[PDB]
Amino acid sequence: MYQSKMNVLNTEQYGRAMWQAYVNDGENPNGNALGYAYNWGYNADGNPVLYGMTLSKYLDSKNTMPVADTDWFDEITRTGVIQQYNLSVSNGSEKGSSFFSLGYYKNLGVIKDTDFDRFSARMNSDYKLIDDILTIGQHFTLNRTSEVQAPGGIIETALDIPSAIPVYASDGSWGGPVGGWPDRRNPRAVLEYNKDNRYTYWRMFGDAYVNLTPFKGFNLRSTFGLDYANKQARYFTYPYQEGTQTNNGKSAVEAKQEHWTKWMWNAIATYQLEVGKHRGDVMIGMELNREDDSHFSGYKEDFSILTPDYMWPDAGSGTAQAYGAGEGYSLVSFFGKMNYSYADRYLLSLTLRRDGSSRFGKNHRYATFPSVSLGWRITQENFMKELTWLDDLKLRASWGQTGNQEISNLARYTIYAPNYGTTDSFGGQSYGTAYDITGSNGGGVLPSGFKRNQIGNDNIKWETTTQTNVGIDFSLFKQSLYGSLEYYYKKATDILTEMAGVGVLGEGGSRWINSGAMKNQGFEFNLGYRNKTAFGLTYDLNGNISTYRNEILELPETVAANGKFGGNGVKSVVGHTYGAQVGYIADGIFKSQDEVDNHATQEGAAVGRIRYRDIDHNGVIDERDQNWIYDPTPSFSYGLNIYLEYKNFDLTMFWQGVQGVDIISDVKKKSDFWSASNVGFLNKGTRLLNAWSPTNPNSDIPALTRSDTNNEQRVSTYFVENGSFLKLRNIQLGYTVPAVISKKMRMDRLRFYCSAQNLLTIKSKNFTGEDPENPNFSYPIPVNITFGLNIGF
Amino acid sequence: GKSAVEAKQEHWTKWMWNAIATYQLEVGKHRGDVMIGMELNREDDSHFSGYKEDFSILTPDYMWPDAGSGTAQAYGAGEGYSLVSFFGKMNYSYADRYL
Amino acid sequence: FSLGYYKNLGVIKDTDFDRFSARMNSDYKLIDDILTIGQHFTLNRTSEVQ
Amino acid sequence: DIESIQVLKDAASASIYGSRAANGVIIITTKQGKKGQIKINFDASVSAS
Amino acid sequence: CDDFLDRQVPQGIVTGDQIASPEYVDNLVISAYAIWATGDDINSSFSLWNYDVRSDDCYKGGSGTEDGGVFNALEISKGINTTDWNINDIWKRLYQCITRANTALQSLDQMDEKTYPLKNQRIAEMRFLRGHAHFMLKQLFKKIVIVNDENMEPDAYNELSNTTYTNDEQWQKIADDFQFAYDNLPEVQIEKGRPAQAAAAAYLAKTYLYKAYRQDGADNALTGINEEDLKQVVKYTDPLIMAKGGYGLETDYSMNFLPQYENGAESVWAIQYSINDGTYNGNLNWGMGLTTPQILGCCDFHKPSQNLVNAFKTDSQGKPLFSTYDNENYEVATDNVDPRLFHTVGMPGFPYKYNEGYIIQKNDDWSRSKGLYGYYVSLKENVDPDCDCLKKGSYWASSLNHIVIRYADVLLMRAEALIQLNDGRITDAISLINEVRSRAAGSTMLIFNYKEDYGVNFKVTPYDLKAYAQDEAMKMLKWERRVEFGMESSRFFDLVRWGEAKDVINAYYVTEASRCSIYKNAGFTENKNEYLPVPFEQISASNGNYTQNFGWAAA
Repeated sequence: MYQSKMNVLNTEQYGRAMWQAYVNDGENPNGNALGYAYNWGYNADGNPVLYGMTLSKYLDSKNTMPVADTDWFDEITRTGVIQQYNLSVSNGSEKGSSFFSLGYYKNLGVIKDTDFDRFSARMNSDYKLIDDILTIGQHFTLNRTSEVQAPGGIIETALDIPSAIPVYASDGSWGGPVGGWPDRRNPRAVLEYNKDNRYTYWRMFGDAYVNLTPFKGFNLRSTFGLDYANKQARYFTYPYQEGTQTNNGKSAVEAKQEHWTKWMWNAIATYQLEVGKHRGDVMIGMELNREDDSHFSGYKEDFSILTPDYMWPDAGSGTAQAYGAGEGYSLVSFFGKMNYSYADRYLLSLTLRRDGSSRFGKNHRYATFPSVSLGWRITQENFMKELTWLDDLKLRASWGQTGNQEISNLARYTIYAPNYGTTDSFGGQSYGTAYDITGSNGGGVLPSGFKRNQIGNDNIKWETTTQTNVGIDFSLFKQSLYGSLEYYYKKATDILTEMAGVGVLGEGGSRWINSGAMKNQGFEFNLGYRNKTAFGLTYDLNGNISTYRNEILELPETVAANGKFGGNGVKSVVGHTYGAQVGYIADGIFKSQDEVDNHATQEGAAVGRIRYRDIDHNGVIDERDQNWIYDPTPSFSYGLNIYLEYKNFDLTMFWQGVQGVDIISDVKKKSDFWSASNVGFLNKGTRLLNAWSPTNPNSDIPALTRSDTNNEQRVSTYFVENGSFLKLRNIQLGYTVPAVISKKMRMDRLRFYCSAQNLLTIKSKNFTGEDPENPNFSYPIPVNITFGLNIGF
Repeated sequence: GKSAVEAKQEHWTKWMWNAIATYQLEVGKHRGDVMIGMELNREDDSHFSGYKEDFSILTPDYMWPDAGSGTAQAYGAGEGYSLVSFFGKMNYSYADRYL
Repeated sequence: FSLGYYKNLGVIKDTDFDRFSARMNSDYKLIDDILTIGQHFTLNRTSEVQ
Repeated sequence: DIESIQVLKDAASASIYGSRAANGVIIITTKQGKKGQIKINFDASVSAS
Repeated sequence: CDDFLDRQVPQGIVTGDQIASPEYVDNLVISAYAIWATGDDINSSFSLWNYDVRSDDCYKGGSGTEDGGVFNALEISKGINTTDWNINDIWKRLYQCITRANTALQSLDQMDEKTYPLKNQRIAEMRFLRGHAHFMLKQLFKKIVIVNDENMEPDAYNELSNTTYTNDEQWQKIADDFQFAYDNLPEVQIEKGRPAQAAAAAYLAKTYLYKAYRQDGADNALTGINEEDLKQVVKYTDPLIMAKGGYGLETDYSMNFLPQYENGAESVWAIQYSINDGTYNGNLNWGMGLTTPQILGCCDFHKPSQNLVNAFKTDSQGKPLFSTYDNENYEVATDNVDPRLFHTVGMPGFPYKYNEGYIIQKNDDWSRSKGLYGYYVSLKENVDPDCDCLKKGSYWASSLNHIVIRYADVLLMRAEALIQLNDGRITDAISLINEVRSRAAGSTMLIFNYKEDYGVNFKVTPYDLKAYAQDEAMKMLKWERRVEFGMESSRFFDLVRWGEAKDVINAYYVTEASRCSIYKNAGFTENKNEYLPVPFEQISASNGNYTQNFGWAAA
């Protein structure tokens, strides 16, 4: 079930807000070229007051679109249904083991015409031959998933389309805007037109291995992994026509195919030895990886019958396009690892890799990454054994590095592409190389060429992330109080950055550079208490908490000005958190002509408008008056699992909180203003019914205006809110039938249970939307309520 | 001076289901085996394709259908089949002589 | 549990064939032979230049 | 992975398997695990045409 | 370890070292043309119409003042921020066109002429394109960066400045580009999209005409008019040079804006939009995709002003009502009128693009503004709704060529420089105005029966050839440029050349408030609003190497 649903004006409410917006600006509210007419006048003090309100019956003069009070979110949501079934079976003999499972999932999301499902089989087995010294094994899973996904932007469209627009037009077609009504598409119709854009996805995952133990402590092993998926889909383009929202009469189909084929191969050599007090592992080995991808698709326009049965490429009578390309990479890897344990109380560990990637030139192919960790089982040292209340306590510290090469397969190269221009754009800017050099106006193939996509860099190398870590494990009161702490410092250097080009460089001037650095340090804490009680109740709490800070250390000059990782391209994010943002400081509202004239010069400032702070004190409110106003890093997050067992019943709660987080709300643009949007007459949030006026002087909401004279759309503290939350992620209640009862139906375990996920949300009073975890337009987070069972033989 | 690349793809799919139920008896010097059961089938074939023309560099890795300039086409079809049946069998020996 | 590989290079130049394979078979009989589940699975990959 | 290859050349013995057994059916079966054995083979060949 | 990480390589592209091969040199040339068709969008057409809404010719149109709010800010001269997305956008796009020119020039420079005999005509073509963009950037921003080192490395672009050069020698660096093109282009281009030598002369002249009204001070006011520059406009509009290329005025005005008459004698150089041409929906003029009237559902931008309407009014002898034209609306029954009004402005009661089956009305069906932006439609760039040339992609767009230099421009530009050089050749500038004015008076094919069907009184006459004063002569050329180039997005550009923007537009703001409510709070600030601010992000990335225009605060 859809839960946190956004409150959005209704047809009557829409007309009240509009009258306010008009009269605030001092224009005749009867001049709205929609269907509203207003009986209004002035109060004793001279401020405008609304008396009555009449709406016409149709939105057009020719009466093809009736007037509604449509709740568009209720109209695009539904009660979802989930199903889940899984069977698994296992066998274990002296000479081997064997496992087999079958599974199914099916989930009809709360947004209509979106769903997902999965079929799964897995078989694993292993065999011990000779003297259990030759061993063969296999793990393999096979899966078929299929999905129809929510279109891009339906939540914003549902927020945007006014109640007055009906779901169905008089003729029974889909409803749409006409007359003066805004440029917004019918969101029910979008979802329905997209219901057959289903992909089918087959993934096969598994490995096979051989293991040899030629004598005591010596092992050899070789594993070949296979990871292969393929995805097919027809995407259909049906013709639409919702009022003035038209598509001409375009019909098309695109049959798309993709393949991802990855495989892995390694060989491993390990020695073990136990010398009275010394313990020790050594392991050296080698690994190969390779991915090869391909994708292609055929596109055809114009169909006589508009159903997925007809809409195959062979049956189109219009223009065709063909798409596709491949790519891939490979990795080689040489590694060793060394473990040592003295007297089971001092532990040392050593890792060393040399790692090559096809994504670099040979002059930089490999890089070498060592690692070191130490252990100190304090309690086994004899002077700690005067402490009956502390079972084990172990201090550990580690330093080590890891390469990163997760970059474009083409990162090294200067890329020219033919890009004739066969591909959907938006508003032009296809950047194609075809051109009617002849002046014929077309009708036939044009001459074309090549355009630069990327400048190469001969000396890209491995990026290095380096971590230092320290923590301590503990166990008190004979294993009932347990947990661990963690402190780490984590720095990425020579960071591999897709770096934009300087403006004058022009088309495709970007290049991947090792240029940039970024830290993450923080604390991590686990703590669990568990004990029985002397009336029948077992209780087991185990919670956790953590916090971190992130700081960008250096950055290419053109990425600092870019804003790609931070301050909106007005200030450089070097020295701030990844994703921090700069903006104007909103300092309330001008409430009196007095307060505009005494403020800095502010273009568009009047009574009822946002007062922006004069940060440089220059007596002018201009682009220079912005500062660091947004950081996405919580002060801390935390989780907690309560578990109870009483009298064959069991109860679980899992709580999760994030505390101290800034969110940026873009719904607030739609909820607090009549004109903080590109387009006039959109549906608005229900909060602006409380907008400041002479009438209503106790408010934070700017006075309703029809033009963003004050540019209150500018990034500002007005949109940052406290996105802190605590959520009951899950609660589950269970009964398990006593053994003596189920064991006679030959059942080691029979249990039924009942649960609800995401049932409850605690948030800040200063947050003004619904889900602080999903404050804008992403697929809503539903409340699930579940029943289920467990049977085992 | 003609360059082109066609990128075919075909798919097949079958699945059956059957539920036999056999019986076996041995009395005197006679044995018999009677069995009955149904059966199902479904075939769902497919294919489609693509086409491009007039490429610039001539290697098997540059000649993907996005690096072209010329005209393009597309193909495709789809087939089907179904079946449902019922069967039966019997056996007899009566002396270990007359089958 | 089987495996396999078979690579053939034809007598006429620049034609070949190669096949990878796998196979898993099993069955499990549970309660005095009144319940028996089993399976048979195969997975190939051929790659022929014609 | 071949255990036995029956070839049902007849029609009164291949009539059970379907209408689509007019041209005769070739019944193939695959291997299985024997009782109390753990055997493992390894074949190879390198040829020339 | 090594062969493994080299096997997979880029698919479906040309790499930077390959791109310079001769086999690709002509691909780069074409691609540098292509971006003039494929590089603008509905808010950035290389027509620059979205920005001539500042002019007294037209209003931005649309749903309302928020429908492209940054262009309303531009239209009323208030609440322009240097951070505005359009200003950054147009700056960025125009320099993108420059890229394709320079990339082609970079590889053309290395070509051997003995084995590629068109080497210098191709090179000329590209430098023409490069001048085209630098010219328009210069019009938009005054203080621009000169990007004309096709061998410049990517990194060296960071140390460029919009003040390497003084204002004049910024204009000259543009003139140099079009001059080389004149020296090297062929007289006739059998492939009509390629500029001919006369086009290079035309643009060369236009560059010196804009260069001659000098602003060599710190602000934007006129610091005197240079006649070394003017005598060039004369040299490069010489009729003898234009006749070597076969250019001239179409025998009826409407031909410049009609699909059947593309690439006529007046089209000196045009952007060759096309249809049925292999692209997704066509190489249509998407940049005018907003300006189709409501008859096609959307979007009613670029609507002409009543000011421009009333400007086609004429006195009893067929001359402009210089002083009185805006004091009463154009009334069809009783006013004499210029035939060019019915080729520029589709008006209620009259046919849309010469089609009696589409009569415009003050309706839901034609205008989108409930009257805010009026009820007039821009005729020049729209086309007959029945035309083969008209398709809907994401917007409605045609294949009608956009003409950058009409040969009327050349005659009127020649007229200008002659009038500015008071040197006895004024009766020759009047000779040129009469060329355009008389052609226009007879451009009544396709509207020949408007007297009987609607009542219009066409009445336009040439000026008597007398010994005119320089000041009266300027007024007469100015008026001819008003009626000749209406809605073609160089009216506001003309005013800043003349240093008359504040006086004429601030005045327009008070006269036109009566008819378009938006101008209520409009106010043009001289020595500020004559050019868009250089974009804030651009300056801010420059590390103080860029300098903002006069009148704008230290941000």
